Amino acid sequence: LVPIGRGQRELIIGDRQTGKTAVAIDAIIHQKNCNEQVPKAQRVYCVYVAVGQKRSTVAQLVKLFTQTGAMRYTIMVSATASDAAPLQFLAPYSGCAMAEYFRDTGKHGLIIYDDLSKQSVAYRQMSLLLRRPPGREAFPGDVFYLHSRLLERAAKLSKELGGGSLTAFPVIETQAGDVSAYIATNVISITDGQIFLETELFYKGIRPALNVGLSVSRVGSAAQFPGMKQVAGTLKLELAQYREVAAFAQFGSDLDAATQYVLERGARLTEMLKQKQFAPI
Amino acid sequence: VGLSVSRVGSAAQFPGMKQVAGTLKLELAQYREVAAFAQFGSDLDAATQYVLERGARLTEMLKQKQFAPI
Amino acid sequence: DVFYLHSRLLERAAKLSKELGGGSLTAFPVIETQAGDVSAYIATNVISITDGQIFLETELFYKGIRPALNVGLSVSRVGSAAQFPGMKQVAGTLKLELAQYREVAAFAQFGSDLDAATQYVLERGARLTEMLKQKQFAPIPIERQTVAVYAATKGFLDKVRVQDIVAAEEAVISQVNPAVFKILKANGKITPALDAHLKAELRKVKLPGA
Amino acid sequence: SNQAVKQRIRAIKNIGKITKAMKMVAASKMKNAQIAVEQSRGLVDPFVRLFGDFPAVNSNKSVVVAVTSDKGLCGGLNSNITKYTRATLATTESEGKDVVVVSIGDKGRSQLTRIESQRYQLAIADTYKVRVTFGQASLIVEELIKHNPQSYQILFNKFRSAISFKPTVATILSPDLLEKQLEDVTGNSLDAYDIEASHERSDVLRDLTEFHLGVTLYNAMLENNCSEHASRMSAMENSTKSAGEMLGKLTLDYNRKRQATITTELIEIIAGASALM
Amino acid sequence: EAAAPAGPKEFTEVWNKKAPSTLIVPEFPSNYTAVKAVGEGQVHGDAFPVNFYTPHSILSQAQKDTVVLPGVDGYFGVKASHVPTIAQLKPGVVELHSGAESEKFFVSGGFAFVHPNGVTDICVLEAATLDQVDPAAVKSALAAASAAQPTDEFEQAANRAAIELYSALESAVEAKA
Amino acid sequence: EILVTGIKVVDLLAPYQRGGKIGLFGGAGVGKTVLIMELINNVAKAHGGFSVFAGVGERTREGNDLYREMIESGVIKLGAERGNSKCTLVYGQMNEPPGARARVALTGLTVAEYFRDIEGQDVLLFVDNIFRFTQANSEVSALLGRIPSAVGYQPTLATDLGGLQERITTTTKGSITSVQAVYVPADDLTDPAPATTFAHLDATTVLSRSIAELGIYPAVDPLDSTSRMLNPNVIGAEHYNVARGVQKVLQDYKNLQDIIAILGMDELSEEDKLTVARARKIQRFLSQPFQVAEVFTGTPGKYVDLADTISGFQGVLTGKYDDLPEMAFYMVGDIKEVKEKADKMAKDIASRKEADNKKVSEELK
Amino acid sequence: SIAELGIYPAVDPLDSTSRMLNPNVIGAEHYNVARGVQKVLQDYKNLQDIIA
Amino acid sequence: ALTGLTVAEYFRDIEGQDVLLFVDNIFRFTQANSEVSALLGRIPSAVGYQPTLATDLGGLQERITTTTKGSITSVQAVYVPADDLTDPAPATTFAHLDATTVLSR
Ligand SMILES: Nc1ncnc2c1ncn2[C@@H]1O[C@H](COP(=O)(O)OP(=O)(O)OP(=O)(O)O)[C@@H](O)[C@H]1O
Ligand SMILES: Nc1ncnc2c1ncn2[C@@H]1O[C@H](COP(=O)(O)OP(=O)(O)O)[C@@H](O)[C@H]1O
Ligand SMILES: [Mg+2]
Ligand SMILES: [Mg+2]
Repeated sequence: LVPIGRGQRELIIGDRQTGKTAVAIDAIIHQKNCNEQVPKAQRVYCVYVAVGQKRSTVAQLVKLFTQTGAMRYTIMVSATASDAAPLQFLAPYSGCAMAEYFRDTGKHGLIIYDDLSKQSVAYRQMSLLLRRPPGREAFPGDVFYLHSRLLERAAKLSKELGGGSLTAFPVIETQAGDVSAYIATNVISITDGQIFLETELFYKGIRPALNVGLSVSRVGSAAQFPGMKQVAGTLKLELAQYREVAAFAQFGSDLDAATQYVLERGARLTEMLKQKQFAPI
Repeated sequence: VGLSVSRVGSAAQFPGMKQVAGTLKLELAQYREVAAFAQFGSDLDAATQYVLERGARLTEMLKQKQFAPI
Repeated sequence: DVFYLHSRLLERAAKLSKELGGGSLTAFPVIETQAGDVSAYIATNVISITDGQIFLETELFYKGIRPALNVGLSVSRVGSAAQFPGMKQVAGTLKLELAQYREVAAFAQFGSDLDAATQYVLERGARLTEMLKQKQFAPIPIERQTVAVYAATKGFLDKVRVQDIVAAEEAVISQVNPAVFKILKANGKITPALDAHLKAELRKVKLPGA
Repeated sequence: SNQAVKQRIRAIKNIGKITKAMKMVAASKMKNAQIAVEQSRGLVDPFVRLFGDFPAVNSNKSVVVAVTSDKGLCGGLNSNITKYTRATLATTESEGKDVVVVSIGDKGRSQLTRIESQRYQLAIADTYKVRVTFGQASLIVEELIKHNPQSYQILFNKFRSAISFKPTVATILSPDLLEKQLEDVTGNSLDAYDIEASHERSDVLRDLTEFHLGVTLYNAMLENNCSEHASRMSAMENSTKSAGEMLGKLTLDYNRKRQATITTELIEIIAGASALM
Repeated sequence: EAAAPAGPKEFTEVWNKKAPSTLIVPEFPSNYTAVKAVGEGQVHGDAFPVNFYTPHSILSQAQKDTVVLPGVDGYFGVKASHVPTIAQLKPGVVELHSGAESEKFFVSGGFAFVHPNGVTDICVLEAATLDQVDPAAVKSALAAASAAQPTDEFEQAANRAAIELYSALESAVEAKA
Repeated sequence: EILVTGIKVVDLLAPYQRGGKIGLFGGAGVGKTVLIMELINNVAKAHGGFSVFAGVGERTREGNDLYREMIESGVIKLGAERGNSKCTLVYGQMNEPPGARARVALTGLTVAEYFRDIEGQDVLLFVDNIFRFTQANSEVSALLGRIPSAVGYQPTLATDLGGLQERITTTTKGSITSVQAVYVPADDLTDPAPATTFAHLDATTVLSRSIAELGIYPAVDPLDSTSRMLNPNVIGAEHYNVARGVQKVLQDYKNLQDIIAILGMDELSEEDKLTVARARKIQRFLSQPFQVAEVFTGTPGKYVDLADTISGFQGVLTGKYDDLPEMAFYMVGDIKEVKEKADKMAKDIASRKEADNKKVSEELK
Repeated sequence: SIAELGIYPAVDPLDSTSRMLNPNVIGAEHYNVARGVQKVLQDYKNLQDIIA
Repeated sequence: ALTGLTVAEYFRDIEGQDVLLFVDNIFRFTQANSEVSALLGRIPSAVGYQPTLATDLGGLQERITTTTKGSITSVQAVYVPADDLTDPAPATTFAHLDATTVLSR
């Protein structure tokens, strides 16, 4: 539904404990499964930047990337919560520089900035203690330039420069599904796509809790699988029809034997897009 | 019409227009109270349907056409 | 530091140990709330300082239920099992019956479907919430409250309908022989001899609802 | 998140005017369909003072009808009839008697199948779309006569007033299949009357019970329609109450969010200005 | 032979055993009628209660002194303490009299009962006053009704009812008083 | 590895880790001190290590209550038996100045970190209101000449809180199971101090006031309480499937509640009526009497084993207990007691009289 | 809202204005069809809260 | 409003009368004192008001009382800002009010 090309930056935005990291860990583990099958030139080397997290949270990911085997291709840049505020502000740039090595020398990179919303809090702390005057919520004026300097480094290079690529997955945590925040509306404006994960879809069983009505991909049908370009065009065409009819039929007024078809078919597709935790298909 | 007022009011109205606007605004107040129920046409009420029909008449009266003042 | 303002104030309300004299200090902070918003800043500050709350509602106060005590929200956990023993023997049934009255008023805010056992808990709850409401500037001693809620959480008032309960409890306080108030004050609780004399004395009471 | 609350106030306020419209619609339909209900109430009386009222009779075959509403905002009317369906359908059960259950109205088609699915045979629906006429009740009586039981049961709501609709079971027995067999005491009570038919008494009762079924079915589905409209008028009365108390809670919480928005934007502006001066 | 003596009272007693007890007894059509057949009285001399009914109307319920009913043997009349009767009516004129004044309803047929207590319940489907029929369309329709004569005894029985109702309407409209 | 707490909603929906940071999130009067006391009573006796209770910014009356009840149950021993004590108390209660309440959590951490690093064994650290640490540094930070951050807080909220929280871990040489009560300032879970401390915990049990106002205690929001242990490779697929099915039923009822409040339950589907009935039963079944609440509720408390929790909630999910009413599930231990209370409520539907004569309270008894 | 329906270009017909929408600029046959299309799309939105 | 108060306090304290004071729009008194508090560079309190809102209102309203000489009875028109009674200017005014007379259309 929201396919991702190489060189595209895609925001994984969601509320507090949705499946945001689990979407990004599955993108990294899956590159291990593809790197064994592709030739050496089109292998994707992943970098996971862990900003402001626990140190034992990232120790659970090194243990997961080891026992899957993705740590052969993975760099982890870990600026935990006990690190200084300039080490968490600068760790997305350090991870982007470690991943720009593969972009600049003709290979392919995958950078994941887990909680850019925790990098901007580390940036706000230095800016308020360097006595730079605060703006919205307290943030510095240049906090759009903070993230657009960083996400614009994810590019698909020309073939003169090697044809290399760097694909970004910034993660932004919202508060109550409020994407109208300051840092949220900045990164929505920077990145191409958006994977919006909803906490109410999470508990209905739909995991990955992807809001299919709000999740975009600006590259779109340009860089998806051609075998699923001709199948998932019909899939989003039906799930768009599922959404408005279920708003009416939960009142329980009346049903129409083809309105009955679209909320019975869209339930086949909603259960189809569910998935387990660490098994990329 | 519900939110537009004049604290001077009808003391500075054209007399003759004051003869007819005083019942025009009452008819439009009754129409605004029974408004948004005009989608119930098959579900007719025969006392509020008259003020609903006349309110739909009178809102079509006060429309104008852009730099043709009357 | 507006939490610290009230916390360092109310923490001085203590009960001292016997090595410090055994003195006490009971605090009643009062917080005005805007439109019932208990989730305000200063309100939730003082709620997390004090040992309980007494919630007084505008919807009970406008109806004349005065004091307008929100029984589902009011709480006092440190004073519980430290109250009057006769009142503790009587009032658990009162808290439970007002709880079930709140349940069946939470189910039926409009009256058309009557189970006739739900009508019983409705009539008992309406009797008890007429019992607990009182007038201003006249506090009652605890034995005259114990006997008054003893006469209500039991029978003895179902003859009286819903209006004359304010006169019924005054008739009960007046016509009960005032020795049983002295025994209830002195003993601390209703002894079974006193329960016998109290069941006896609540039968020769001339209720105004007749 | 401050615009989610404003659009939720928008939703609750439009719901609260929709339900206030439907309350007045149901009240309008209740008065101009009560002028047809107590007109048809008279003709049920000669058949009950001629044939009597025999609900608990040991029928071999029985067709029970629960006539319910078509539209669904009636508010627990059809469910009350669905429960009195089994409450009066278990009081027939004395010897293992056959029962056919039949529902008039779309909201009885969905509700009897949860409780009695093997004994369901027919769904009459779209009956109150234009109006209720006696030829219509005659055709429904015809299709209830295609299979020919010994008794008929009609369950509906008797429109007493706009407040009470205490439900009714009306019973119609096949002509001498059980009806005159329920009449013979030291002789009979039907033998007082001089049958002035063309053919025998066994055919005048055959015509007379089909006419009684048509009259009872017509009055049942007319009284049920008027009690449906009054039940909807009382159901959308509580809906505007709920959509007003929810609106008032949402308006109070919006006022809190408005005040907090002005305070937080002001504290941001003051902190920006104080870091320069 | 009548070993199941039912009623509202027996159904009340048995229904308190198999239904849940909180459910009030379902009402019965007996509970809205104060008038029965075996309940003696309601006579008072010369005028008797005539319950002229209709599915879509109640045309009369006050007491009248003589009713001319168009039974299938022929027109008969009902005075006050008449014999009990269950009379099927052919399409004819039900005459209600209160004295010199007569209101003439031409009905479509349908039964008319006289009970032991002197109450009479005329029960017909379409019961028009004879004022509101035109004398033109009846022979205009009977000319076609005397033409389509098929072997289909459903349609032929409908034609028989058609020519008989139309003939009775004609013979009642030429014979006005 | 799981930490069994004997609490139905905690063990079912957000199970605790034996070396994990656990947070209890609440809004002034929803029950996180009562939950932290019940967790003390259930966990800190089977767990054979040492305990540290760091009281930060709470009532002095509650510190005296916990101290006296620990002397009673022998967890704390006085005099020459002092070496057989199991708990050590560090107190910075709400009468202290802001500098004292800003450092007392570090004192309790130091006492816990000695037992973790030097004695090399498992510690239980209970911190009542780690929010008061952040609030105390926010009182202090105004007078230090700092530009304030969001809502009113210090610019260093995340880093002060993270520097305190990253010390509270289990290392390779010892364990600290941490339970922190977290206060939410105006029932505002988006306030920067709760929103910052959400990312430091392995299991976040969020207590709601709307759950508490329905009488359901512990007032745990089941659709807001999470764990890293709710993972089928960690707890087993039986537990995980029961927990996710319970959450699916509760979320479906939450989506229906806006319709039910307006149009009533008469407008629902029969499928919707089934899920509303089942969800009301599993809402009441998540409530539980506490042993520490019985001194003011009067109902004795129940420790519900985890196997009983899984089996009972699976039975209420599949529809094995649709025969029982809603209030049979309210404030009972396990599914044996639902059927016991459902027999008893039904039994008391008749027995309401015959206290007429034959008394022991006539004049000469 | 227009984009989630799949109507592309997702131009809000009511909210999009121009100064070229006078009848003395673009003629009356253009002006009255544009205003009629807007009126039909507006009272559809007033009905849409009751269709749902 | 203080000038009107002084004229009323002369009739109370020297003439010994039951004076009537009419503060026309007490909310505009609040709004004016909020403006002079904003212009003197003070940090505004809640929603936007002066930090001294309760005392700048109570300094006016506490001079309206009954003395032993006479009294001042004040009839103050009250405007409620966003039809919001929990706004701090009417919530501070309503603490001082002893009666409301709502005039209805
Ligand atoms: N596709 C999935 N299927 C089942 N469970 C899932 C899935 N994705 C995530 N989960 C569960 O949801 C919980 C939260 O996942 P995750 O760690 O991704 O949250 P998050 O969005 O990263 O929030 P935070 O950054 O606060 O941890 C995890 O414990 C995981 O077990
Ligand atoms: N499990 C429970 N059973 C009964 N009452 C409870 C329970 N939990 C909380 N309460 C009630 O909630 C009140 C506040 O709980 P407490 O933990 O003291 O508040 P806080 O969450 O502010 O620390 C208690 O006084 C108690 O009455
Ligand atoms: Mg994460
Ligand atoms: Mg506490």
